[PDB]
Amino acid sequence: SSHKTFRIKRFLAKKQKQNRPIPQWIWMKTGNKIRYNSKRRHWRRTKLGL
Amino acid sequence: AKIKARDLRGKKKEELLKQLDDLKVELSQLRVAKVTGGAASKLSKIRVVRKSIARVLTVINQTQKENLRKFYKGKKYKPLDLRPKKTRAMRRRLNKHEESLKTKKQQRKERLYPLRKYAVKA
Amino acid sequence: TKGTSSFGKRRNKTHTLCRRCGSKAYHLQKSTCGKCGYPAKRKRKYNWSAKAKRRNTTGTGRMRHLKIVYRRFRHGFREGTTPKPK
Amino acid sequence: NKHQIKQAVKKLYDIDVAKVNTLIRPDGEKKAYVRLAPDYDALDVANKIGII
RNA sequence: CGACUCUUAGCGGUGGAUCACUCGGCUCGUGCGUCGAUGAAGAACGCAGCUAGCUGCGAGAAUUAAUGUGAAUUGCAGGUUGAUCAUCGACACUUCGAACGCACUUGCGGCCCCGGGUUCCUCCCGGGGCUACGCCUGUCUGAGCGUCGCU
RNA sequence: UGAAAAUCCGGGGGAGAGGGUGUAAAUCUCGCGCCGGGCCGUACCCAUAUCCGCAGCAGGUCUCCAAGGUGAACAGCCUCU
RNA sequence: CGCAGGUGCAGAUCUUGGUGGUAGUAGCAAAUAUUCAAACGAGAACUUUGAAGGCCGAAGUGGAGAAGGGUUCCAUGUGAACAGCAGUUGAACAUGGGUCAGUCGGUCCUGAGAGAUGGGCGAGCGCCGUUCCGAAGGGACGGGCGAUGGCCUCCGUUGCC
RNA sequence: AUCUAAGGCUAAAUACCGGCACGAGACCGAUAGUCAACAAGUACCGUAAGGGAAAGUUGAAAAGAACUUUGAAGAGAGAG
RNA sequence: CGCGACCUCAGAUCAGACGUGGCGACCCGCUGAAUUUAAGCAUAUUAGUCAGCGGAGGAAAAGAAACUAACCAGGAUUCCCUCAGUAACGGCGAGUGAACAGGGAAGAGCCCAGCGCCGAAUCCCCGCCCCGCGGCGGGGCGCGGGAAAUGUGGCGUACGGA
Ligand SMILES: [Mg+2]
Ligand SMILES: [Mg+2]
Ligand SMILES: [Mg+2]
Ligand SMILES: [Mg+2]
Ligand SMILES: [Mg+2]
Ligand SMILES: [Mg+2]
Ligand SMILES: [Mg+2]
Ligand SMILES: [Mg+2]
Ligand SMILES: [Mg+2]
Ligand SMILES: [Mg+2]
Ligand SMILES: [Mg+2]
Ligand SMILES: [Mg+2]
Ligand SMILES: [Mg+2]
Ligand SMILES: [Mg+2]
Ligand SMILES: [Mg+2]
Ligand SMILES: [Mg+2]
Ligand SMILES: [Mg+2]
Ligand SMILES: [Mg+2]
Ligand SMILES: [Mg+2]
Ligand SMILES: [Mg+2]
Ligand SMILES: [Mg+2]
Ligand SMILES: [Mg+2]
Ligand SMILES: [Mg+2]
Ligand SMILES: [Mg+2]
Ligand SMILES: [Mg+2]
Ligand SMILES: [Mg+2]
Ligand SMILES: [Mg+2]
Ligand SMILES: [Mg+2]
Ligand SMILES: [Mg+2]
Ligand SMILES: [Mg+2]
Ligand SMILES: [Mg+2]
Ligand SMILES: [Mg+2]
Ligand SMILES: [Mg+2]
Ligand SMILES: [Mg+2]
Ligand SMILES: [Mg+2]
Ligand SMILES: [Mg+2]
Ligand SMILES: [Mg+2]
Ligand SMILES: [Mg+2]
Ligand SMILES: [Mg+2]
Ligand SMILES: [Mg+2]
Ligand SMILES: [Mg+2]
Ligand SMILES: [Mg+2]
Ligand SMILES: [Mg+2]
Ligand SMILES: [Mg+2]
Ligand SMILES: [Mg+2]
Ligand SMILES: [Zn+2]
Repeated sequence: SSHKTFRIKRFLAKKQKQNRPIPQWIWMKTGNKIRYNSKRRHWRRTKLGL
Repeated sequence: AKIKARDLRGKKKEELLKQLDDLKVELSQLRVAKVTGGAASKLSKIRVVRKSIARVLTVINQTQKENLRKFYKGKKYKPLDLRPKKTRAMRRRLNKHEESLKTKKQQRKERLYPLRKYAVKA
Repeated sequence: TKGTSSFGKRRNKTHTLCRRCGSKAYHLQKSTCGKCGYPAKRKRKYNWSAKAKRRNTTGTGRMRHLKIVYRRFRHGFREGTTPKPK
Repeated sequence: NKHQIKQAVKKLYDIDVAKVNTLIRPDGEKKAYVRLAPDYDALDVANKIGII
C-alpha cells in the first residue's frame, strides 16, 4: 500500500516515534520505578489495529 | 541581558515590534548551532529567549486592547470579546431593574397595609 | 475449506477511523459509525451497558473549560477587577 | 506552500531562487530542496549563516 | 569394601506462603448545587537543552502578566531593582466535533479590503474580514380579474 | 443486439454588431517573441521467510513480457540468460 | 471478666498459582546433493572468496506491480535475549541515514445505486420518498440613466430600468 | 346539606449511588477491598457492538563493591 | 390601462435578538415486556417494573376547593407517625390492597377575561444632548418614524363589587 493518505501517514508517524526505549538517566532519577519501556512494538507479532 | 516587564508599559508601539524582530533572528542563529553542535552555554540560552519573546507579545496585546475598551466605553453596542463573559443562563437572567419592578396595584396595596411590628406581654 | 484455507481471502476492509469518536468503527458502505453515530446528530449511548459509558464520559479527558469554571465559581465569577497595584 | 518559501528565503538571506522541490519525511516534517540562480553561490552563502 | 532404591536429620537450591507495615479503596454524613454558537463534552496531532511514557500546556506551547511570599530547581551540564514555589481577577488559546462557504479526497469556490510581481486592468501570489438551517419584532423590494372596493 | 455524462468540433442561418476608404474592425484556428502552472502520494517485500491462517506453517491469495533442441504442442525429459 | 463476627477443611471432573513421575524418552524423515583449499577470527560440518559437481529448465526456486503490512529497505557496530542444533551471519538489538514532478497517477465526470430541501407520517429520536401536492432563473445578453476613477483618449467598476 | 367545572400564578416543610470541596468509621489490609494502591479502563484478542488483566516493600544514608587476578566474555577468587 | 389602500403571501449575506448538542444520582410526561409464583396452565401475579424515547432544575411537580362528614361540625398543597396489612377486589385459589378523622413538622397568599366608566388615559424602536454605566438604566427634548377600535392602560374578581 503505497497509495496512502495524509491522515494515515501522520498516524504511521506517531506509532513510529513511540518505539524507542528509555534514556539511561531516566532510571537515574530518585522516584523511578521504571526499568524498561513495556509498551514497545514489533511488526511481526502485533499489527497495530487498523 | 535581563529583560523585565516593568520597563515596557509606556514605550513606543513599534519599538517592541523591532526588538521582537531582532530576537527572532537571534533565536534562528541558535537553532543552527543546535544541529551542528555548539556550546552547552549556547544551548540553554534558548529557554531565555523563548520565555523573553512572550513578555513582548503580551505587553503588546495589552496596550493594544485597553484602547479598544476605552474607545467602546459609553457605547451601547460593543463587540462580543468585550461584553462580559459569564455563563449562559447568566447572560439571560432578567436584569436588576426588571427584577426590582412591582405593579401599580401592589404599590397601592403597600401604601395602606405595610407590615407592622409589635410584641405581646405574657 | 471454510477455515484455514479460506482465511487467505481476507484482504479488504469495512471499518476505518472515525473523526468524531476516534475509534475504528466507521462503516464505509453504510457511512455510519457503530460507536458514535456520526451522520446522526445525537451521540449514541445506551443504559444497558453501564460499562461502556465510563469508557467515554466527562471525567476522562482534559476538561479545559470545566476546570477553570470550578475555579472561578468560588469567587462569584469576578471580572474586571485586579489585585491592588503596588 | 512552495510560494511562501520562495518569498521568505529571498527576504531572510538576501538572495534569489530558481526553483523549489519539496517532500515530506516519514517523521512528518517537510524537507525542502532549493535551487539557486547562477549568479549567487552556495559556498558563499553557507559561510554567512554558519552551516559550514 | 561399591552402585541403585526407601527412610530421618544438618547444609544448600528451586519456589514466593506466612508476619509486620500502607500517599489505595469501600460505606455513612455535613455545606454547596456551577456547562455550550462570546463556540462545550469528547477525540486527534504537536511542545522539554539532553525525553519514551503517564502527567502538565497550545506556534506566547512541561507556561506569559499581576499580586502574595522572599533565595533556590536538581539525574547531569549550564547563567533582593525579586529566584522558585502558590493563588488567579488582566492577555492568548493549532485541526475535527451541535460545526457553520460546498465537500469529507482535505479536494473545489465566491464576495469585500490591504501588501508585493505590480502600477484596479484583467488575470498573478501572499495577508485579513464575511458567505449554515429554524424563527421573532422591525425596514426595504414585490405578486395577486380568484382579493376587496375606491379612483 | 452488447453504458451514460463532463469536455471538444463542424456546419446551416446573418440580429446587426462593426469597420472606412486606409497607418480601419475584431482576428487568430499562420510565423515568432514574452511570464505563470499551486495541494497530497512516490523507499522497500508482493510469498515454500517482510500478507491473512496464535508461528520464518507442505495450505490460501488479483495481473504483464517468456530463448535453443525432439515433437502434433506453452505436453513430458536435458541445456543457456 | 464481658461484647460483636466475613471465625476452624482432604475431597465439590472445586477456583487461582506452583512442582514432579512419565523422560534425557516420543520426536528434529515431503519436493534427487554435496566436497577441497584460503582469509578475518578466541572459536568454523553451516559464515565470506575461489575450485569442481548438480537442480529450477521461460505457465520458473528469475525480473517488475496492485490489494495488504509500516520502517522491515541502506551502512557501521554489537553477541547476555530471539533465528525449535550452532553461529564471526540475520527480516534480532543499538546508533545513525533515506522516499524531490506543469507532462505518472489522486483531484475532474457519470454508472448500479446511496442521500438532503419542498411535502407527507410519526407519541417521538426520526422514517418512506428523489420529481412526486413546489412562487426552484442570483446569471448572460443588447440598449438607455446616475456614479466614479484608471495616463478618465479607450474604457473599466457598480445601481436601476 | 355542600360546593361553582370547562382559563392562570406562587416561597418554606421533602428528595439526591452523578459533580466540586470536606470531616469521621466495633469495616477489608495486596488470591481481600472498586476492575485498578504502580506509565488501568493501559498492555493485549475480535472486522466490529464489546470483552479486559497481571503487577506493593533494599538500607537510616547508595556508602550500589575501588584496585589485583584467571578467563574471548558471561561468571568467579581475594580485598572493601 | 392608470395612480392610488386595507387585506392574504414570498425573497434577502437586510438591522438587532434568539433556540439547536452534552451530563443524566434525584424529577415530570408518554411507551412497556418475559423469566418467575400458582406445585400443571391460558384470566391473574411478576409490573404500571428493566430496557427504549423526549424535556428540565438546584431542587422539580402539586395548590387556594365544582373539597371532605352527617358531627354541637372542619377548611389550601407537600412531608412523618397512625388508621391498616384493615373496608374491598380475585379460576373468591395463589395473592394484590386505599383514603377521611385525630396528634404533629412548615406556615402566605393572589391576579386577569367578561359586566362597565375615564377624549388610546397604552407600549416598543430610531434621533440629539447630559449623568452613571464589566447585570445597558433614569430625567429632560424630538410637526422623527411605527404597532393597537378583530381592544392597549387604570379601578375591579365571588371573602361580594361599583
Ligand atoms: Mg503474520
Ligand atoms: Mg462490503
Ligand atoms: Mg439514541
Ligand atoms: Mg523527546
Ligand atoms: Mg513575580
Ligand atoms: Mg473522492
Ligand atoms: Mg455561414
Ligand atoms: Mg518505492
Ligand atoms: Mg488443600
Ligand atoms: Mg530417540
Ligand atoms: Mg526435474
Ligand atoms: Mg520474484
Ligand atoms: Mg527483485
Ligand atoms: Mg543489515
Ligand atoms: Mg485517472
Ligand atoms: Mg431517506
Ligand atoms: Mg384555576
Ligand atoms: Mg462526629
Ligand atoms: Mg472484620
Ligand atoms: Mg496481592
Ligand atoms: Mg487486588
Ligand atoms: Mg502477600
Ligand atoms: Mg506483590
Ligand atoms: Mg514486602
Ligand atoms: Mg442579517
Ligand atoms: Mg399493556
Ligand atoms: Mg408454574
Ligand atoms: Mg416448580
Ligand atoms: Mg411450564
Ligand atoms: Mg400494581
Ligand atoms: Mg396487566
Ligand atoms: Mg404501563
Ligand atoms: Mg427506564
Ligand atoms: Mg437537552
Ligand atoms: Mg444547571
Ligand atoms: Mg413549581
Ligand atoms: Mg404550578
Ligand atoms: Mg374557592
Ligand atoms: Mg379533604
Ligand atoms: Mg391491627
Ligand atoms: Mg378453587
Ligand atoms: Mg387526615
Ligand atoms: Mg414551626
Ligand atoms: Mg389588573
Ligand atoms: Mg379587563
Ligand atoms: Zn465514530
